[PDB]
Amino acid sequence: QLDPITQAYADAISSRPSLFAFPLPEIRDGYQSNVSDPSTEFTTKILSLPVGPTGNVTAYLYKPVSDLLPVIAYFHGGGWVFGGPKSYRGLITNLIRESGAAVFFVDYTLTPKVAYPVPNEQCYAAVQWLLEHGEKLGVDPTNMGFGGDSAGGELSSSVSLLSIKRKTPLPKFQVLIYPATDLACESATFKEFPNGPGLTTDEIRFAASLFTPDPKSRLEDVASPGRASDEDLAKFPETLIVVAEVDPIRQQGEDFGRRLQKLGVRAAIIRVLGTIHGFASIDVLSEAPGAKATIELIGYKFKKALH
Amino acid sequence: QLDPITQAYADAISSRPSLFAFPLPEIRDGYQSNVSTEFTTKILSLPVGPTGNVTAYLYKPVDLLPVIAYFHGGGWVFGGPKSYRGLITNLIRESGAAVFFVDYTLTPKVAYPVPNEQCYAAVQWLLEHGEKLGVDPTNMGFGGDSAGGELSSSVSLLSIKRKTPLPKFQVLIYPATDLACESATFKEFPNGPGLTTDEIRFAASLFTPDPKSRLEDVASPGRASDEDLAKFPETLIVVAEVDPIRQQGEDFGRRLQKLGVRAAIIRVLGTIHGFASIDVLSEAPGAKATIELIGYKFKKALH
Repeated sequence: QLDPITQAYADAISSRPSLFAFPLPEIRDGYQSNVSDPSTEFTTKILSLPVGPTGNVTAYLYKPVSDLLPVIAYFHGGGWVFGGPKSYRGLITNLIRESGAAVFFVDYTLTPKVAYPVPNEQCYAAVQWLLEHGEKLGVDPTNMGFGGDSAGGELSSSVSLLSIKRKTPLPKFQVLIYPATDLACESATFKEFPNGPGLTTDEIRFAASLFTPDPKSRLEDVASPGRASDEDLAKFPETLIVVAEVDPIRQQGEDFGRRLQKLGVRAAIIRVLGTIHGFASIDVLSEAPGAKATIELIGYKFKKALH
Repeated sequence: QLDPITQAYADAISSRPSLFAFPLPEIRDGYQSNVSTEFTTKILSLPVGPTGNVTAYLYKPVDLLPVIAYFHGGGWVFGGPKSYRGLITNLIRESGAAVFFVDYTLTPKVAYPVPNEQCYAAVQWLLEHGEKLGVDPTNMGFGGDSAGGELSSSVSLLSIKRKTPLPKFQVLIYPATDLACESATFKEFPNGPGLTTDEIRFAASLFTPDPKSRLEDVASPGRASDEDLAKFPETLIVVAEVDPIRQQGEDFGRRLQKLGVRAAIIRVLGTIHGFASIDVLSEAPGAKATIELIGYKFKKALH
């Protein structure tokens, strides 16, 4: 059922207590290994953007070393509670290495210091900012990708939906990695994998309660882009969806994808067998065969779609 | 459930009669239409195998090239360099490797185990003579789709039984791994577009008329021993979702993982059997993405 590398990880993390319980650590971001090895190199610009509902969004612009670079706007996962530039260093260096693109990593504010729709709007505003200021930073905003995993997938598709509603430019290409696309309903696989390793169904309900304390929010399309209208969804950018087989959240990605296919959006949907939620960002899992191959595909696919 | 491009193709050939019926055409290979410049072509007559001859095509793209031994599909009844021109062009472009395309004899002109042994002997020849052809036999991949997947894993299994060099990397695309048993997806997609259970039975009766032949591990490497399978080279298995034989490639993958060989298994949703070589389908998003992945994975694995 699970590949060795993945099964070994799943064992050492039943040892673990749910990190998603009260109280929450003041620190929500950190290096997984601090290996501390490269050998893909990129420059970093730290950005304080005077935008978004809180007045400020922190972003990191990463550019690979050596006319305007393509740029991937990346929205990280971690249940809206955790994650950031440090814990996502592996995935970002992977994307950069394989895609040759710049990465615009939005370090949005974490729950519960804010709640829906503030992180969504922060992400959306960062992207607007990027559209306007990107060229003078050496990236080409007319050549943009969207990428996000889990919560970041929700944010990715949310930002896409908000762009459609506001008639601001969409990205050329979007990748959703086991996205949360419907916070309102429990799909078939919530049942199928109540504890099924790597992501518990109680860790899901909990993050939803911090992100969307008003359950009525979850029915809104900006919150749950899976519940968007046919008419809006039909305008989504070409989208690649990648899901883990053993994942409470698997059905959302697949449903969302089928929905796009039905509406005539170019949408590729790929399920990776023998792997668990988090395979794209957790360092250990990312070296398993299926994970490693699809991480490469994601990066390669940005490279081809973004020019 | 199927993406628009795939569904449109399915509607189109919904009327068209199955090729897997008598009379079989005299000509079993042909261009999907219509007529390289990205690679050279060398036709090889190999004085090997049970028939005395195995035809192979060495394709080289623009020090020693890596080389992919490719075993084409077509239910053992059809196929060759012409019908597979698209996939091969893709593989060469995406991978940067030479492709060593084994044009094994089709059925029922021959039958099991002759194609298997032809493919096996072709690889032994390549191992000996590759460097002289400008490729590196120590930097070798296997790929095959469907029947070609059966053939690929069969050559892998024979290499293990006979102690001859395995490849660095292997790609099986909706492979046939178990000719003896009917899987869950046989029932789930008995008629489902792209490949029917009727067609599977047809090809099986020509390739392996004796049911007992289907139980041999060389015919069905999915039934090999745990001891042998555990020595398989790192494998990537890609399957289509709506396909009677989907179940075979996944079961084979799980067994590889269970036995500790590096095995990646990927299911592509909304697409059918044949998406990797059928020119129309190749442009659908899922299909396009996985053909690229396959070519890319050969690039990464072969140096």
